[PDB]
Amino acid sequence: DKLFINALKKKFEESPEEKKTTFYTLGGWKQSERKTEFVNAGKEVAAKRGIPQYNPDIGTPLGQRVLMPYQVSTTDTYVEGDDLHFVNNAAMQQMWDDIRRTVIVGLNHAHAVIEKRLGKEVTPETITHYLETVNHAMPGAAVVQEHMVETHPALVADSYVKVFTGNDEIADEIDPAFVIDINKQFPEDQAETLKAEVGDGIWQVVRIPTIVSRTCDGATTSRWSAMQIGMSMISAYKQAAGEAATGDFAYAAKHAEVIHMGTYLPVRRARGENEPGGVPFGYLADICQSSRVNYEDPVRVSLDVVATGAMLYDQIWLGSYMSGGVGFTQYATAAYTDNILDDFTYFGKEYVEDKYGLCEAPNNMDTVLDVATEVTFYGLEQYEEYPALLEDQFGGSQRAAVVAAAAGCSTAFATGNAQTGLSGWYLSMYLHKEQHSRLGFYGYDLQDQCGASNVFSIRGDEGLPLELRGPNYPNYAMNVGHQGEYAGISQAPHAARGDAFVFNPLVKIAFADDNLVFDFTNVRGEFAKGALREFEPAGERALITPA
Amino acid sequence: AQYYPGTTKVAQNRRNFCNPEYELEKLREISDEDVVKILGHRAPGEEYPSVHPPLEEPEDAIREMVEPIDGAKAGDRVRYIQFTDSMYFAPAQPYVRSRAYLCRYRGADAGTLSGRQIIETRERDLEKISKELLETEFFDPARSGVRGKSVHGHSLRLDEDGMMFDMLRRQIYNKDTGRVEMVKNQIGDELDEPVDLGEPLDEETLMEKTTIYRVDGEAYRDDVEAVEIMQRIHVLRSQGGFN
Amino acid sequence: AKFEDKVDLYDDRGNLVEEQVPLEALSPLRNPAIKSIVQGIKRTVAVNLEGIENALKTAKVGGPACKIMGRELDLDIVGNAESIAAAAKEMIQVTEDDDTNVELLGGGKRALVQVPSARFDVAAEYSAAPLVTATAFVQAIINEFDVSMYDANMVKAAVLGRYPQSVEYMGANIATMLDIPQKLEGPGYALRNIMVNHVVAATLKNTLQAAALSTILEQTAMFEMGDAVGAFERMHLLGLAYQGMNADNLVFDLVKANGKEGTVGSVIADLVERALEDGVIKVEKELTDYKVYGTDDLAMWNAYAAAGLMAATMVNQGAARAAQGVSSTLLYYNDLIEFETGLPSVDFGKVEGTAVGFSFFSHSIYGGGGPGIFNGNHIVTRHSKGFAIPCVAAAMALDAGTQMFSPEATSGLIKEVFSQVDEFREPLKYVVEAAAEIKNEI
Amino acid sequence: AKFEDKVDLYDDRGNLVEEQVPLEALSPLRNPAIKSIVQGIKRTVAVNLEGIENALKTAKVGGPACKIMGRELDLDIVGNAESIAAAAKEMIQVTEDDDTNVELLGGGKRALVQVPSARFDVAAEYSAAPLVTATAFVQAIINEFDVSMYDANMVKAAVLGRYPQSVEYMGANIATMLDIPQKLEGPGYALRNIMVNHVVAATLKNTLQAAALSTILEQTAMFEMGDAVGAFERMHLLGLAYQGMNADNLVFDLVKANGKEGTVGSVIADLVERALEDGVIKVEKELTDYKVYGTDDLAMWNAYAAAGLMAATMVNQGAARAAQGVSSTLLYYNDLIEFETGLPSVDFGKVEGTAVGFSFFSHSIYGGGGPGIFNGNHIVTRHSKGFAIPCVAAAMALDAGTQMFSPEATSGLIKEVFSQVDEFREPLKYVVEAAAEIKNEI
Ligand code: F43
Ligand SMILES: C[C@@H](OP(=O)(O)O)[C@H](NC(=O)CCCCCCS)C(=O)O
Ligand SMILES: C[C@@H](OP(=O)(O)O)[C@H](NC(=O)CCCCCCS)C(=O)O
Ligand SMILES: O=S(=O)(O)CCS
Ligand SMILES: [Mg+2]
Ligand SMILES: [Xe]
Ligand SMILES: [Xe]
Ligand SMILES: [Xe]
Ligand SMILES: [Xe]
Ligand SMILES: [Xe]
Repeated sequence: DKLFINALKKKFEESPEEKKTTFYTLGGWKQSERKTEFVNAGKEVAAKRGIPQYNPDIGTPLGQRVLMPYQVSTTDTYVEGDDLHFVNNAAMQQMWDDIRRTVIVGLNHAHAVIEKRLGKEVTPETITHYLETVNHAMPGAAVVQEHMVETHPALVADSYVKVFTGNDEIADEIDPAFVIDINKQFPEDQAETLKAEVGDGIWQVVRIPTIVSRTCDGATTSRWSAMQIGMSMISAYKQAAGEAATGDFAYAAKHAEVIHMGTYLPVRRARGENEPGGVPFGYLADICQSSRVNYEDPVRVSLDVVATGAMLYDQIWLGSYMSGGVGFTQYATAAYTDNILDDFTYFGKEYVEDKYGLCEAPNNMDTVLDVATEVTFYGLEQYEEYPALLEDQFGGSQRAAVVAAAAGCSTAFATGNAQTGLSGWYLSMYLHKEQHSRLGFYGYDLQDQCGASNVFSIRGDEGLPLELRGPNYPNYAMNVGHQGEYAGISQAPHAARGDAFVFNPLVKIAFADDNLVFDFTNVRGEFAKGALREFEPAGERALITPA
Repeated sequence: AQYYPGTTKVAQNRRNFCNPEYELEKLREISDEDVVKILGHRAPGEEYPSVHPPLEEPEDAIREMVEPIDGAKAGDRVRYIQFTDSMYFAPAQPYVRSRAYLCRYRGADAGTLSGRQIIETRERDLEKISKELLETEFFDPARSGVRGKSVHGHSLRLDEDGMMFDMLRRQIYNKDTGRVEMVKNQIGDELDEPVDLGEPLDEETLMEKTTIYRVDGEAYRDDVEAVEIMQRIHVLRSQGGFN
Repeated sequence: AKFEDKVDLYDDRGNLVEEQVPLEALSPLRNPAIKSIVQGIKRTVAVNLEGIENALKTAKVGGPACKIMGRELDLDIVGNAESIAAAAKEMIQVTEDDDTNVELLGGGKRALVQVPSARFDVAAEYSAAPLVTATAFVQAIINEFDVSMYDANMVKAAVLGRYPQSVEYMGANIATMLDIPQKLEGPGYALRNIMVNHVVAATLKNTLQAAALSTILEQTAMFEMGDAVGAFERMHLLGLAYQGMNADNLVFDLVKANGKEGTVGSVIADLVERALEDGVIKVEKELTDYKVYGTDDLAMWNAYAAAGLMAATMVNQGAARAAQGVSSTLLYYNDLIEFETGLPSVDFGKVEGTAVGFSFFSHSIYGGGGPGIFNGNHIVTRHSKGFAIPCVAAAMALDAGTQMFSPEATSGLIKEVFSQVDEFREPLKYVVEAAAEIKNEI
Repeated sequence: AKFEDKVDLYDDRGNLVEEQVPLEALSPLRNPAIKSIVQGIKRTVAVNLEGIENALKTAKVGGPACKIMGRELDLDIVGNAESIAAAAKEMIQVTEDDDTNVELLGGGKRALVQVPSARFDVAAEYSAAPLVTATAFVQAIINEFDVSMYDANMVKAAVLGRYPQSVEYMGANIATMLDIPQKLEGPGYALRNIMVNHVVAATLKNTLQAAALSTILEQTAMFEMGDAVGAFERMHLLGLAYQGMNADNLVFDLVKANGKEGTVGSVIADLVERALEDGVIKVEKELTDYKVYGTDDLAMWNAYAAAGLMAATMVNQGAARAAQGVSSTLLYYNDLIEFETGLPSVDFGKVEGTAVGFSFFSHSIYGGGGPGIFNGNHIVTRHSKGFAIPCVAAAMALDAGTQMFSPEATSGLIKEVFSQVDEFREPLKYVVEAAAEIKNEI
């Protein structure tokens, strides 16, 4: 059976193949539990504040068709689409906060300054003392000055500092409460690759409080991190609390050995560091931790990244940061609901596996023309044979993204190269446009028409490997239904290759951490949990507010 | 001109819509007043509101060589007509329209979306075009709809009568007459008197005239020559962008 | 000369001016008129003396709806504009006989300022023009009326606005064609961050002069960005010639042959005929009742297709006298020509892609605006490397008054002052002459 | 000449070279050597061919700790550096025998590239140098090894990094002295966003040559920023001459008279004596056992005070052979001299203010760093208009190895490549000679 058949049967009373149904007799918004909750809440809101708010009689009357429930892919959780709106989903808000409040800061230059400029010794015992110091200071507590006022430890309970290193012997000498154990979090072959990449380097993973991250912005993270690293360096290694050498630690922590989650953006979309637009597709694939728990199923790994990116890039980034309002919930849910993209991508995997074998296909246009065409035709035919499927993903943009994501990921499964996978993405768009004489919304295929010629370009603002591209790549900077899927195509060849990471091994290790609030090993499972209002986020002010 | 490759009925139907020498088959008669009523921009007999004074009221070789359309001479507003095409064998389809509009009509501003397709031009010239769009095989009163907003329906299942879903129900199928009546204008304002849109085409004629590829009609994967040209354009675009 | 191509140059009336001109004679790196055009844009500043006087008189400085009650200064700046402009020129100029130019317009309400080229020979970028002009007029106003130390800061706010608290010259009463370097979408984009309305305003709504000047600016930026380097240099030169310079009268003849009754589709058919006639394309393969065309010179096919694209804009938007349809023309001219021939469209799809988002961001809610507010440095219209914006300049020139944000609303100070420079108002004239003068030095 | 001042020019050894030179012969707007220095900085790019080869061989591209497994390309770039550099120069140059320069360094591991001036005559700013250089070497490497269409994008990533996803050339293997125009604190600041370590690196740690070059860059930017226009032009020229050019051997003589045993306070006392000796200052009023000094030429007093500031830095930080104390010298030389004389300190307090934050942001936790990482475009050190950064260049030149972030750590590619150009390495030589050659044209 197709993976989406069960979800389609849950949505409609008719058989999935039936072309006819009945409309207009469903009661409008009264058919929906969620819309009913919203109407009652809108009445209470307007009554309490004295200004009209939510009103189902404004504009056109929702609910002339079936207001569908959605199955979160890989789960058995069925929710109305409103429960997958990022405003209504605390798991989605916490996923972004966990990314926004994270920064990676090396200790290698700092330890060099301690031993050379200060002439003091660095040992695993001093590192442990520093880490115990920094985990007191990082949430906002004092270590040096008299009469300091501090943050409430319970309001900032999610902030901490951990370290990792490729040297197993050094890692075992640091207090294990502060260590991200690569050998426990990653499988053997992945752990050896990551430990070989890190080597003797020691790297901090800093997470600042969520309540600060929500109060301020992403650019606060690396600054907040550096201040408390600097204070703990002063305390733990007995510096003068403000001498010349203290400036080296500040420059080291703020610039020299710091890895931001997102780079800053240009003026038209002015934003500082650690905003979604600055997160390249390769980082996003590595932030997602599906690679270390589902490493035998490259489809599952690739689609968990799609879910991560589709929610972040389309719902939060493009749907709020860059636009706002009702937003782009269903533009993104098309990529992680009803097992639709899963069915399409498992087909392409099996097609590639039987014909070529994973990563065994030639890395040329012939493999692109073959795999992308076959998967696209399979995906588009499913909408033609299952009218309930076409009514489900009713927007052409939705369908174009799902079909091309399967075609792109499948082509990358074949070549082991993300760039030919990207070429398959755009070919899917061109074939899709001609098959149904439609594609996406008014401006969906700006990048799609620029796409083919810019896949292998080498010019200034055109040429980049897919892993290095992101929401700031000029063609990609505006439009829904692409960025989250591009992250999946970046993951696709490395998942098929068994690679431990897509673009940055430090980023991959930095989120293999059980003290995170959001579970990046089970992104879609977390989305379902937040939709059911069962997710416990950080950063709440309940402790400092009346009952 | 070749317009479009392929050997299917769909490919030929796309060439027919684009070719200005192909006379579109007229399927229904609609009065001039009904076209103005369906557009909903002005009442019948109301003067054309002007966005700028007439042209008669600088030196440029282009201006002197390009004859302006009648609405631009008078200074008419730029208004629109917008259609939604069901993916279940509607005769016209979104990209087919925009391609055909810019082959057949002068001074046309066409836009393509999955759930709607729009053309904007001078008001009095729009009325001339809308007559051909509504009376000919561009339009079917069951699988197509004139919708200025709330266009949801192009990808939905049909109702019991074979009508496309319409959130505002601008087009009503009459079981007693077997004909479709338009009770509202394209923006959703109720009309004083409905406009007869004729009988819906039967499924046999729909499949003969449709321009969408489907597995239960003519699949795009079966029009191997059309797919070949699209793959060729993809390869040539890739090579050109590289060198 | 690196390339063997030669082109015939024409004027804005379809008359032949010079035959067999080497392709590189039109290059921004070689053409002296293009060099004068680029340098003129860098160093020209408009000063709104009436705005400075009104801002000081009302203490309305520093941005929209801003005012500091109690700071008002009543100075007759326009009445003394001759003395003020003369005093400023003394500070702007390097020597008494450099190319410094300060002219009053509108009876002293405006001032055209051209900062001498000597200041830019020792400058890294182009910001010296507004910064030297602003401080010279600030000092000249203060010296003219002996403004006290305690009030002079209001003159500074009236001239340059809220800078440096704001990054831009927010609320300034001076204008240039370039924006501050911080607002570049990327390095090398400065010649693209020129609003189409600025070009249409100072070209006085002449279609060919706006189209030529837009192509000159767009393709010159392609050299600064490095796109027109090496393997791609000939493609951008051919596009500059055939799309923007009316090379071989191809754009002009196509518009004439389809101006009375033609459509976008008919311009395509004639272009494919002309391209097949001139050996640019040839039938490579035949399918079932369908000829697949090929070419051995993609750069030349792109130039011919770009010429037909420009003509399709002039035919389609000229008939409507409304610029808005240019985004549709840029899209479906390229869409139709690909399935008509089997060859890639202009810029290998980049114009069609630019047109898709340009259509969207000019017919929706998410941003953008009218066709006149866009430019090569806009996120929506930066993707095509010089082949799409020139068609918008021709379209906005033909617009009979259907745009809320026309050049009169956003480029009023530009149309009055920058149109006075003959190089920019009629750039097709000087560029064709310069190519002929250097044709035997290439 | 606008000003009557004349100065006597000396070399880096205290020897008189040319007497009674008009002040404006040292002006960036007039001096041909300063023009050669500024234009050379705009068009000079260093290419790390060894870094590109290592990035391709390991697929480590796009930023720190970044790698794409499976993308590795084994190309012998350094072994074929002669052919690659020759092909790149062919694309970089405009015409034959123009001022294009491509030289190999380190046996082909490095490449010095100087983009021809003709490309900048038609460009708005300076980004053409890295953008044309990067794409020429990308194309040259691809042509050299026939890199396939499917692999060429890795060569692009190896050369220019994560651009345009990042705003900067994040992870690039090319280097310039200027940064991207988007990173300017304000318009006209590009010549200030040059790290002090960059200047010290290519001056090979010569104190006077580093001080001259820093003053040349800082004060030239003051012209582009509009600060050195009109009422303030003479002050910046005098500061350029006396503080950076060793005018009248004042900095040299002050350093000589206090080099063996002197302190900042002793340099102040000698400077105040010299100003009183030369008629620059005079006793204006007498308090109780305290003489209040005045002046009729604040610009000249500022220049004399600026000379002693540079000399006090050379005496104080030279004795310590550690640059860090320059922030203290810049502060208390100005603090002490105001209560020593009753006259305003250098830049009317702006040097003292800059020093306060510079001391703070180089001895605390909130940012900044070592003295070598600062520049005129840094938020901490942008406030003094050209009178403070040159003293930091002189101090870092005297640092005997006490800095973690020295020029060897942050400016290694600059020290190897940009020092090869004689104009940049020894700017005091050429600027003094050029001023003498034009002394009768001013
Ligand atoms: C007013 C526009 C023009 C514009 O700039 N944005 C609109 C409306 C905007 C609003 C609608 C909110 C509301 O209803 O009040 C929002 C939610 C953005 C916002 N401001 O919050 C949005 N669209 Ni739109 N918009 C969507 C879509 C679409 C599809 C729907 C086609 C169909 O057949 O139903 C078409 C484009 C196309 O034809 O491809 C579409 C058009 C349009 N989109 C037409 C309205 C069309 C109509 O009259 O019905 N969107 C989609 O394709 C699916 C996702 C969906 C978005 C909400 C979500 O993701 O949950 C929403 C995204
Ligand atoms: C284009 C640009 O808008 P402006 O044209 O500059 O108003 C930009 N917005 C966007 O890119 C909108 C992206 C999100 C909404 C569209 C999703 S398809 C911005 O707000 O800076
Ligand atoms: C100096 C500069 O830092 P950098 O030297 O660039 O690392 C700057 N920070 C600050 O000004 C810190 C301000 C808050 C801490 C000091 C308060 S007295 C900034 O991050 O842009
Ligand atoms: O109709 S538009 O495609 O502009 C809006 C899509 S959400
Ligand atoms: Mg949990
Ligand atoms: Xe994996
Ligand atoms: Xe212009
Ligand atoms: Xe455009
Ligand atoms: Xe230098
Ligand atoms: Xe400084």
